[PDB]
Amino acid sequence: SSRVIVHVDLDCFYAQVEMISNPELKDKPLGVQQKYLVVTCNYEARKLGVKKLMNVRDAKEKCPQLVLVNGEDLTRYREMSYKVTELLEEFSPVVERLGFDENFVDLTEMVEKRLQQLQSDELSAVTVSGHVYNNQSINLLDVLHIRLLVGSQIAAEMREAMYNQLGLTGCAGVASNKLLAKLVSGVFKPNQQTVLLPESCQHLIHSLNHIKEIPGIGYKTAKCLEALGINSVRDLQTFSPKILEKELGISVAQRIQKLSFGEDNSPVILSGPPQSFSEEDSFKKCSSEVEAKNKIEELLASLLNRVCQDGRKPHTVRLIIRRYGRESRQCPIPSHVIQKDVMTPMVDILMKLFRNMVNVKMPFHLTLLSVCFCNLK
DNA sequence: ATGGGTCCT
DNA sequence: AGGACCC
Ligand SMILES: Cc1cn([C@H]2C[C@H](O)[C@@H](COP(=O)(O)OP(=O)(O)OP(=O)(O)O)O2)c(=O)[nH]c1=O
Ligand SMILES: [Mg+2]
Ligand SMILES: [Mg+2]
Repeated sequence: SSRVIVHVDLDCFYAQVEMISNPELKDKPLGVQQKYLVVTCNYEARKLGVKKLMNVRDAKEKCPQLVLVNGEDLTRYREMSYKVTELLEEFSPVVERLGFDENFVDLTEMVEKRLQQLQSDELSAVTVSGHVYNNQSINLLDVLHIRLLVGSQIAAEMREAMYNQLGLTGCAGVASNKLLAKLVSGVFKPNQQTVLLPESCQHLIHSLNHIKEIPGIGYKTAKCLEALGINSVRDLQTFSPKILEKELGISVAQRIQKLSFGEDNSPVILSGPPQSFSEEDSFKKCSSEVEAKNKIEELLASLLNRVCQDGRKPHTVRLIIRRYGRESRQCPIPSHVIQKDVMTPMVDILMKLFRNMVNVKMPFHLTLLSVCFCNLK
């Protein structure tokens, strides 16, 4: 009801992982490269004009000193990612992952247990750790301010444990819901944290300049909104609910308009172990079924290596292509395959899936291949 | 875009 | 299967 949520966001995650592995890159401008893309870079490269998801040409022209490491193989980032979520689950077991480098934790039971243990004089007494959003004055007689401040202390303990046990730096935002925790975690970067008091909530949401900056409003929704003349957070706040419902549907319209007021009642959900494992490769051109099979075989072998080490097994396989969005075909994995030479029965499954989507007697042009193990039991 | 993930329809 | 969203 009245919650205290923390959002944890690792600093330049892949680059942090690469710098830890090779402390020779730690003092140097660093970009993590995938194909032609600099997906992320350290804060030294960001100074020199390098931005995330920048073209490798644009980056090294903007920064000739820029060291590049290849981050196509996600193995090590994925491993570090789970170490961070496991560490946070020791604080409170209900930790929600968002991608590889973000976690939400509902701190509210932890805050209340800590509060129960303090005396009268000990409230006097309670102090923030890190920044207060908008430099708002704390009122220690306001129980909501008190609970949020205890939230900030837990957030700092979390960041200190991540640093002490894992070597990782990150930001945290503490607020009354997920939306606001996530929006506030980014106010001071890198390696800082911020707490949002209730009175400054409107200030945070109106500080955004693009409607797409709201988590939950993506590329297609934003473009839709733009067509409707909705550009600021206030435009969306004040736009006719009826016209919005008609344009985007009851569900999207009501959720995002709620989000435009800073309102978000979604619970922090326990992510637990993953729902799926997948491996992807992208390329300029694939036009031969023989090469496609070879491609699919490599993706398989990596997937089987992961299958596997978590211990539990997938009950369905999916193959995703991109021609020239995506197309896919899935089917169950036979139970005699599941109990785990698996490779040779597995590839024929995938090629049958391939040939259903791709008429191989007719010239084709693929730019992506992806195998997914899902429906784990 | 890359190389992943999520849940809903 | 596809389509939104998130990183
Ligand atoms: C958005 C995005 C992220 N990523 C990866 C690279 C990032 O290191 C990791 C976390 O993403 P982000 O948190 O968005 O970025 P970051 O941790 O690199 O930098 P920041 O300090 O601003 O938080 O996810 C992709 O590979 N492709 C993408 O499109
Ligand atoms: Mg970020
Ligand atoms: Mg990050």
